[PDB]
Amino acid sequence: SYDPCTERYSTAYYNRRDVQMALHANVTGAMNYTWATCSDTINTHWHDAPRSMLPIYRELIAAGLRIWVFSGDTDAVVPLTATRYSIGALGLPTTTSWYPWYDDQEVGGWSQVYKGLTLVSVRGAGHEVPLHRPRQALVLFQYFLQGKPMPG
Amino acid sequence: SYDPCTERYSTAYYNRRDVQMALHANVTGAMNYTWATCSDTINTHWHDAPRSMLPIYRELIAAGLRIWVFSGDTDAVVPLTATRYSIGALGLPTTTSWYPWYDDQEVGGWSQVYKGLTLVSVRGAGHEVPLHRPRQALVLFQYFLQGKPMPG
Amino acid sequence: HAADRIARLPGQPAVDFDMYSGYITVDEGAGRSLFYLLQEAPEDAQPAPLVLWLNGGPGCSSVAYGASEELGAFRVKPRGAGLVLNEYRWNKVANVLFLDSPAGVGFSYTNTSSDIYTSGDNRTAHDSYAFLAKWFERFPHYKYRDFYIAGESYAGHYVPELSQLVHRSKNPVINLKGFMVGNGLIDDYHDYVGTFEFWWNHGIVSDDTYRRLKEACLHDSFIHPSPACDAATDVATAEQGNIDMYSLYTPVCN
Amino acid sequence: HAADRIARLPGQPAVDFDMYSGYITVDEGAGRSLFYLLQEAPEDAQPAPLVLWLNGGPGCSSVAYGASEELGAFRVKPRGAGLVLNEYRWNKVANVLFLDSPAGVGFSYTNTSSDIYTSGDNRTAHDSYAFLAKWFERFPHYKYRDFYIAGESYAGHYVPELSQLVHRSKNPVINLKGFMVGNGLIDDYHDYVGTFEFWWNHGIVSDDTYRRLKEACLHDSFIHPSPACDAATDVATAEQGNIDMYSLYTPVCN
Ligand SMILES: *[C@@H]1O[C@H](CO)[C@@H](O[C@@H]2O[C@H](CO)[C@@H](O)[C@H](O)[C@H]2NC(C)=O)[C@H](O[C@@H]2O[C@H](C)[C@@H](O)[C@@H](O)[C@@H]2O)[C@H]1NC(C)=O
Ligand SMILES: *[C@@H]1O[C@H](CO)[C@@H](O[C@@H]2O[C@H](CO)[C@@H](O)[C@H](O)[C@H]2NC(C)=O)[C@H](O[C@@H]2O[C@H](C)[C@@H](O)[C@@H](O)[C@@H]2O)[C@H]1NC(C)=O
Ligand SMILES: *[C@@H]1O[C@H](CO)[C@@H](O[C@@H]2O[C@H](CO)[C@@H](O)[C@H](O)[C@@H]2NC(C)=O)[C@H](O)[C@H]1NC(C)=O
Ligand SMILES: *[C@@H]1O[C@H](CO)[C@@H](O[C@@H]2O[C@H](CO)[C@@H](O)[C@H](O)[C@@H]2NC(C)=O)[C@H](O)[C@H]1NC(C)=O
Ligand SMILES: *[C@@H]1O[C@H](CO)[C@@H](O)[C@H](O)[C@@H]1NC(C)=O
Ligand SMILES: *[C@@H]1O[C@H](CO)[C@@H](O)[C@H](O)[C@@H]1NC(C)=O
Ligand SMILES: NC(=[NH2+])NCCC[C@H](N)C(=O)O
Ligand SMILES: NC(=[NH2+])NCCC[C@H](N)C(=O)O
Repeated sequence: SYDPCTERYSTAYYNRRDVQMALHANVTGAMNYTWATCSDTINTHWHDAPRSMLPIYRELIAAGLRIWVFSGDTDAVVPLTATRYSIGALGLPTTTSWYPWYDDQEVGGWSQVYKGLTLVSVRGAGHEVPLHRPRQALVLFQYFLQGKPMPG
Repeated sequence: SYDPCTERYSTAYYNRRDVQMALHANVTGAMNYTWATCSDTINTHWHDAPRSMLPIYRELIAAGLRIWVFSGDTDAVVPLTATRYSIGALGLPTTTSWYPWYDDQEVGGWSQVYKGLTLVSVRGAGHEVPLHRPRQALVLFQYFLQGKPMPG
Repeated sequence: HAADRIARLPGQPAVDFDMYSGYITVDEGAGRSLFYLLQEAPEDAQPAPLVLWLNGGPGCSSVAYGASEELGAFRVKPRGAGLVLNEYRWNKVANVLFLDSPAGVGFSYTNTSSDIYTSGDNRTAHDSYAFLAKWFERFPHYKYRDFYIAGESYAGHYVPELSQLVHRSKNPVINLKGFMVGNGLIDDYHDYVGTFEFWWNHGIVSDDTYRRLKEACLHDSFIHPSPACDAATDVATAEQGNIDMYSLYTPVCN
Repeated sequence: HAADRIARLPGQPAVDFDMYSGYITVDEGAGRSLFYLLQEAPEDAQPAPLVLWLNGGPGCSSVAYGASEELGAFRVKPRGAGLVLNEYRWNKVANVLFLDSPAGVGFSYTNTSSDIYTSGDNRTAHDSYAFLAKWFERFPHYKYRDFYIAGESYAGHYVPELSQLVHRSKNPVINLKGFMVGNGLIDDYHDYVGTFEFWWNHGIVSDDTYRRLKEACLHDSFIHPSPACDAATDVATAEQGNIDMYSLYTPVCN
């Protein structure tokens, strides 16, 4: 099932002395606030941040590092198209054109393998892929760990 | 619930003598084939068909006829974007910009009211809107029948 | 018309509205007869409008889709073993008339085998009009009722075309108030464009295919594409894989 | 490290893998300590890789998301009353390390109140690196283990940046094998573009707004937009209404 309110539970659960204690957290009682899922202040007071990450990609790619980028295709915050264009700009060559990857009987999403980087989309998943398409998310994880392209 | 196999039931059901009989169909037994959901032949032997329907739209619009176009936004066969561009080309003026329409607590889709034509999208519906989003489909129907814009 | 009345369909549950079906010859010469099905609104809603609903294809039956797995009053059980009532049926508010068209579709038929290889918009439109005119003669209490036309997909052609006939015709027993089209063809060129764009924007085709589609198909018609366009198309299709093109995020049938 | 070990969390079910959590000071001067949580793989899967997972925001906790409602091992019951096991947890195959960062996020903290108003990519990266290096000293059996970095969204910045440090650094106890980013920032300009396009292609903004977005935001940064861009943005937002921007076709929470 899906429950869109999970953030609310987490908030409740991690704010219990019980729990913090079991985590070895907020040892002293010296964390002068309530535990929140995100830090507002931090979020509104951000400083440095480059406009592009491509140069780094280039460098790591050149380093032989394994690179995989993925996307939940029903996300509107950092949508699939943004990524397509972004990866597109690296200008890498294609080794394996856009093809559908399967999990079980269903199509899990699509994938394109470039020379030095693999791109994968997750059919039907929102921003938080492991929340919306758990099973698919895991397959992705195993493949990535293996350095093997998504299956057809 | 949803069942993607419905065409299969229909096929079974309408091919019973029982049923045809109750419909006053295939009176003689003179319909020399099996009942199919679509006619293949017809489909492959189509002749005349203009490239545009816009001129007709113009005419009817000019006639004061009530015109509503809609779209299931998860359809890939005659996708929402095709329609947007098409309506776009009529060049009508806007009376009510793209706005979200509600049904219950949820957003049912979007709508834009032009001068002479209303456009509506159905959130999450496939090609066959009343199959995928029945309840939303009905609201649409009632509004249309009333000549009233979708609600906010 | 009393004769087209349905007592009860096999497997049907009990309902509070009447239904009727039968044929109507639209070309006495050729022997063309179109089948219809009308599901009315319950009495206390009467007198409601009349709505003619059309499916597309071209070649697809309005009974099979519209009436049996969309807005009609019942849904077919599995293995076609009965019916179940659709709570969202449009006949909760209107008199809905489902038409199998053209001739050769669904239960509609022709006595001139050639007809099925020679269909087209035009003839389809003239036949529908004819059908109506007679239909009203068979259901005279519907004369002057507010009337609307509607359908999906290829009916993007049908509706407006037919609406245009009706309108030009000036028959007074027919109070056409408007129409409505869903996911329908409208303009080949624009639709081609929007189509590809949306595909690329839904992760369904590679960047190359997309570009190729734009190059192959832009001067074509939706219904009679060039070989180039088809080729582009065969690829896309392969890139999409086994999903349901009519509903991207729902499952394919097994 | 034996000291960071979790016996059991309140409401937790019984499991077959170890978990550990605690702090690690990354700036002795400023008094910056980052909290972590590590969920290992069951023994028979050992020795598996190590994976550092990062959430974004910037400002969002990796414990809250990653570990508690995404790929971590448990899911929180309603009213935060317990846990339930996630069958799809990534720690079924890898040792997963969740990091709250930066300082001021989640359970991570700072003794220098100013820190929270002065965060940035750079410092965030240097702190993460530090954290690691020490972390390995606390978990020496992890030295040389295959290691990967990963995260979402704003972590599109984090991952590669940090990956770059690690790489330049040349610490040998760290076998960085690669990384992976999901739905993440990559290039402001392109992302802006793809972003709007997809929106328009998902029926979420009018044609005008779309055009306006392209005009307002194209020279901006994703994280520090101009006033023009913001204005365009306020409109779009209104056109989208009450849906979940992170998952278009699922329901909003009540
Ligand atoms: C198309 O083909 C059918 C096979 O010929 C016709 O049915 C026959 O019609 C004859 C003429 O009026 C007649 O001698 C029989 O009624 C009949 N036989 C059977 C069993 O079908 C159809 O002719 C039409 O079918 C109806 C039964 C009725 O309307 C006829 O009177 C009618 O002409 C042909 N259908 C058409 C022309 O629409
Ligand atoms: C940040 O602020 C806390 C409040 O000062 C510090 O906690 C105190 O640390 C002192 C110094 O070593 C000491 O006299 C007490 O242990 C302590 N009091 C309490 C209840 O927190 C933190 O100092 C750190 O906190 C740990 C307990 C331990 O690592 C200390 O030894 C350590 O310096 C400050 N946290 C930092 C600097 O990371
Ligand atoms: C750290 O421990 C605290 C103890 O349970 C708690 O900080 C708390 O904040 C609340 C008020 O602002 C208060 O209800 C509670 O008693 C408390 N301690 C006080 C009186 O100073 C937090 O939940 C926790 N901080 C976190 C989660 O970072
Ligand atoms: C019209 O009635 C027919 C009777 O049940 C049937 O046409 C049938 O087609 C089948 C073979 O091609 C055969 O199994 C059956 O007996 C039959 N009639 C014959 C022997 O000529 C159809 O189902 C029906 N046609 C439709 C649905 O248009
Ligand atoms: C439209 O349709 C009627 C009915 O068959 C015919 O007179 C012609 O098809 C007409 N127009 C054409 C085809 O030019
Ligand atoms: C990156 O980060 C370290 C750690 O605080 C500092 O030496 C500077 O922030 C550095 N680069 C800069 C900011 O120029
Ligand atoms: N899933 C399908 N194969 N649907 C076919 C239905 C299309 C048809 N032309 C209509 O009018 O709706
Ligand atoms: N539905 C939400 N509000 N999600 C917020 C999560 C975004 C966060 N920055 C991440 O790393 O995932």
